[PDB]
Amino acid sequence: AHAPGTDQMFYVGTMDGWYLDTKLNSVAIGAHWSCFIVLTITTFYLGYESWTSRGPSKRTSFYAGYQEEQNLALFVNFFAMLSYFGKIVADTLGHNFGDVGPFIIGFGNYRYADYMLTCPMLVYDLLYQLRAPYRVSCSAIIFAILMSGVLAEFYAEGDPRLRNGAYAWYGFGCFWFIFAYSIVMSIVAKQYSRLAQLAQDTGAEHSLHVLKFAVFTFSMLWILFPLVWAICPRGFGWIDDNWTEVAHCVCDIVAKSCYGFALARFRKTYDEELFRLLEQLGHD
Amino acid sequence: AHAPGTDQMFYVGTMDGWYLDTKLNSVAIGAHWSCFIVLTITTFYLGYESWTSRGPSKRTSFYAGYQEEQNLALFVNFFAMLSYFGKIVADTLGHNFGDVGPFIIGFGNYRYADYMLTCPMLVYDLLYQLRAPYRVSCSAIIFAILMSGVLAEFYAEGDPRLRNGAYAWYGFGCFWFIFAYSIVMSIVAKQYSRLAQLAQDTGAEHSLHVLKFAVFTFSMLWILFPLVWAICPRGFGWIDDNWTEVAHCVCDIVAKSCYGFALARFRKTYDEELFRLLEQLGHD
Amino acid sequence: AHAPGTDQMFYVGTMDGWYLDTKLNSVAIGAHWSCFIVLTITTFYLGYESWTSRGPSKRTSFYAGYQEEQNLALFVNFFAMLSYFGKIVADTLGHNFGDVGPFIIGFGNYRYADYMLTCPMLVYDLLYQLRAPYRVSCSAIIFAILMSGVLAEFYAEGDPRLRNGAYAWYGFGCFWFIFAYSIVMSIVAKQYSRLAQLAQDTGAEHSLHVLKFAVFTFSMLWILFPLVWAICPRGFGWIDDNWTEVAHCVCDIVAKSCYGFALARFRKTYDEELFRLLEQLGHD
Ligand SMILES: CCCCCCCC/C=C/CCCCCCCC(=O)OC[C@H](COP(=O)(O)OCCN)OC(=O)CCCCCCC/C=C/CCCCCCCC
Ligand SMILES: CCCCCCCC/C=C/CCCCCCCC(=O)OC[C@H](COP(=O)(O)OCCN)OC(=O)CCCCCCC/C=C/CCCCCCCC
Ligand SMILES: CCCCCCCC/C=C/CCCCCCCC(=O)OC[C@H](COP(=O)(O)OCCN)OC(=O)CCCCCCC/C=C/CCCCCCCC
Ligand SMILES: *C/C=C(C)/C=C/C=C(C)/C=C/C1=C(C)CCCC1(C)C
Ligand SMILES: *C/C=C(C)/C=C/C=C(C)/C=C/C1=C(C)CCCC1(C)C
Ligand SMILES: *C/C=C(C)/C=C/C=C(C)/C=C/C1=C(C)CCCC1(C)C
Repeated sequence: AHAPGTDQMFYVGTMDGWYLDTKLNSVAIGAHWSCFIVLTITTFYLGYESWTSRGPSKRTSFYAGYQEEQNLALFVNFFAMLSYFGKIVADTLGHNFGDVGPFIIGFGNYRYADYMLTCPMLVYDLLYQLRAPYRVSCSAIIFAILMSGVLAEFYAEGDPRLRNGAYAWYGFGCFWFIFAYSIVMSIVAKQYSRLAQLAQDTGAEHSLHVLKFAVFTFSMLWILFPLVWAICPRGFGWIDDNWTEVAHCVCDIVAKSCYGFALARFRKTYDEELFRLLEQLGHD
Repeated sequence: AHAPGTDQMFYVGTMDGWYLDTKLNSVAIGAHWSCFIVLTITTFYLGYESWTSRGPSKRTSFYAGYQEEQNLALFVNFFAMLSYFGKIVADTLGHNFGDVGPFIIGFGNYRYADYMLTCPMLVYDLLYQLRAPYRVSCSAIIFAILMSGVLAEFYAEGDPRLRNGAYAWYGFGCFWFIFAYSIVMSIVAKQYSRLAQLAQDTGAEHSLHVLKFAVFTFSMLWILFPLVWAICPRGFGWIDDNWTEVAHCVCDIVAKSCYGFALARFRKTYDEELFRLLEQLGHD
Repeated sequence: AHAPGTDQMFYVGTMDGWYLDTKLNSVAIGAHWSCFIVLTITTFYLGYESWTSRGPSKRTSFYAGYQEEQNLALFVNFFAMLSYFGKIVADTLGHNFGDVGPFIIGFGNYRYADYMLTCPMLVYDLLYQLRAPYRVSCSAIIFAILMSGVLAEFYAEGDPRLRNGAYAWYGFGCFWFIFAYSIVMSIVAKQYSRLAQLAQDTGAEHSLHVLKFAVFTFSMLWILFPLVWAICPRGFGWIDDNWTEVAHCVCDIVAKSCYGFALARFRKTYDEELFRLLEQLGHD
């Protein structure tokens, strides 16, 4: 696209940039391949667990089939895998893939477009494991945050005269994210405290460690994406391009693969009375 | 974009128009600022009410947290605020924002793209207050109507040879809107009549006035948007550009801020028996 | 859009192609008109049935109003009609409509963009009639399949150097589709077998034929779209353009109009005990 006052051509958000040669080196391609392989493996494992998923009483034939919330995390991984497959194709075809082409929600040819479909699922699943209140609201807040990030990317990659708008959108996102983060942490802490005071002088003591570790670590590890934005060329620029791709791949692996594996481990050790305690949690 | 048979350049739906200088005067900018401020204030107030929301029995700790339908209206305002924030940034950066750039659902850089995410929420919330039937169906109809409006905008702002298609889409939308409007009015009337015959010789007589006023006024006041389309330059052209922005800001304020404030007022006076009557309404 | 190394201009995904003259002959226009008329008729009939829809006990006033799953199929037809109306306008205005213009989910100006909104509804409705498990999961799989098809279309209609990516995406879609197809067939078979062993020595024997025919035929007839893709110019090229439009119109008619009519016929003959059997089906 052309801009007034200059002859420079800007390829962001246009089909012209879709046909440009790729700007990535071998490191980014290797990171994309590794993330795709890991996501495929985790998707297959979660699908296998969902198929052979007896209930907490180990009596229901298809427990995840009738109560599909247990499949929610699986969905994330599956869609995440899709969001990487296209990337892989790009590195095989040698054409540009960064912030060019059509805007499709759930497809990661834009920086935060793929997260806009899976992040609410992640927040809902994390809050649902403790039967916490304010599940859909946090998902809506996260959806708005990712929309703000997408607009920040559009403003950052465009005409220089409209560069400060990127910072403005980033600030908006950060403000609301801080609010949501604090709320989520408080809610999680309260819920876990109640669970700890419900399981006193009672078994299932080992599974509580796994649940606590998973929920707390994978709720606190969401600060990585704003820090990456701060250090990427859109911010300070401490790490150049082709290294923010590796950082995003590592963040996606930690946020999705490890979280799904932790939930799979937790669902393999809990039993009826802990399920009843979890049900009692969401009653007050 | 270029068009056959002419050298004229059309900037609708392109990234070229995203970098163009703004066409708005100070009045439209002031209207955008006022609407953003009002939406921010209402979002904060609704969030505060949702946090300190005891149930109708005034016993539940987090009533809106576990039954999140009460938060629905809040969501609208929040997203509406987002849809204006970007607009604000545009007026600060001095670049064009009308029907240019990427197409993101829920972002108001296109005329009716932002309404496509919040209008079904508004219809569902309005029909849910009376426990009325046909809630999701009306939301789907409204979603289709806003899609028709978006396509009408695309046809209107494009090549002149394809201008009549705008009118065609407008007609489609109007037809279905008339159908939905009649259906909604009938349903609301019937439900309120039943409520009036359920609360006879019973208290809670003051809150019925507030509920009736809110539901009836904010269901009838949806005719304003087709009239604005009729009088805007896309239709007759009685009011020029930079004044349809003020009209849309006023319509958004009335449809969202006042509706949320009215529901907040209603939820502050009703009690257990009116809640039981509302539950009895959705049983037949 | 321009591509490096050549002066050829590619109109896919651009606003430039929106203003180009139409490439369709009279046969494609007639097929579009026939499909639009059929979808309009079925939408009106399904709306009439939904309005005058007594329950299985023939006692509830608005059965579909309070339990809106019965309206789900109707929604499909309605949206399908919208997806054709715009097409009709294009043939009246004489401008290009194939894979050009804005990308709107649910609007069929791209090949598989309209199916991405109605196909999950179709899968959920088909699996819900037997109270089968894994309803939302199959809908998500189908949504991913249609996204893969859309990306395949983008790669196929673009620069020749990036043509093999179309095949790659097609393969991805086919793989996952095969998985989903097998799963769906197995589930349906098991559910129907249980229903057959629940209605033994019991009436409602005529409605079982209609249910079996509808579910089995309209689950098996989903293989037509991959075969059309295989034989269309994007694949082997056995049938040229302007004949894949007729094939897609016929496939849409069979998949939506006939399915809705079959469900309407089935809902006109079943009664209380078959409803209780259907409820018993989803319990194990
Ligand atoms: C603006 C965007 C905000 C996004 C906020 C939402 C974030 C995502 C929320 C995910 C919600 C859960 C998705 C899966 C639904 C599964 C629910 C379910 O199976 O149970 C519900 C219910 C109760 O069954 P039980 O009694 O447990 O059965 C036991 C008897 N054998 O049964 C049903 O399945 C009824 C259907 C309810 C769900 C209907 C489908 C809703 C789908 C919504 C979209 C989900 C994806 C959201 C993606 C967002 C991308 C922007
Ligand atoms: C083609 C688009 C058509 C759009 C049609 C839909 C319009 C919007 C409809 C909004 C539906 C309501 C959204 C909020 C869901 C909250 C429901 C809820 O909290 O209760 C449901 C249920 C029952 O709980 P109770 O028994 O009341 O709890 C008491 C025990 N302590 O609990 C649950 O939350 C289960 C989850 C159900 C909801 C799952 C999430 C669904 C989200 C769908 C998308 C919503 C946004 C739609 C935006 C549309 C934009 C195009
Ligand atoms: C990533 C995309 C994956 C898509 C997966 C989802 C595929 C579509 C699933 C469709 C789910 C059903 C849609 C219609 C919801 C209607 C449910 C309903 O009416 O009952 C639910 C419930 C129970 O009522 P009963 O007790 O039966 O009432 C009897 C008392 N008189 O009541 C409610 O309506 C509560 C609200 C629940 C539904 C909330 C709305 C959810 C809308 C989700 C989006 C649907 C469209 C999806 C389009 C997908 C396009 C990508
Ligand atoms: C699997 C992916 C996950 C969990 C992604 C999470 C992403 C965020 C929490 C992103 C946050 C952002 C901001 C707070 C500010 C603006 C930009 C973002 C998108 C990096
Ligand atoms: C907060 C915003 C609200 C409630 C918006 C409501 C908008 C409408 C009812 C719009 C209707 C339209 C038509 C009936 C015809 C075609 C164009 C529209 C979009 C103006
Ligand atoms: C009403 C429309 C319906 C039921 C459409 C169904 C479409 C499919 C099952 C399409 C499948 C595809 C693949 C399996 C591979 C890639 C391309 C598609 C989109 C043709």
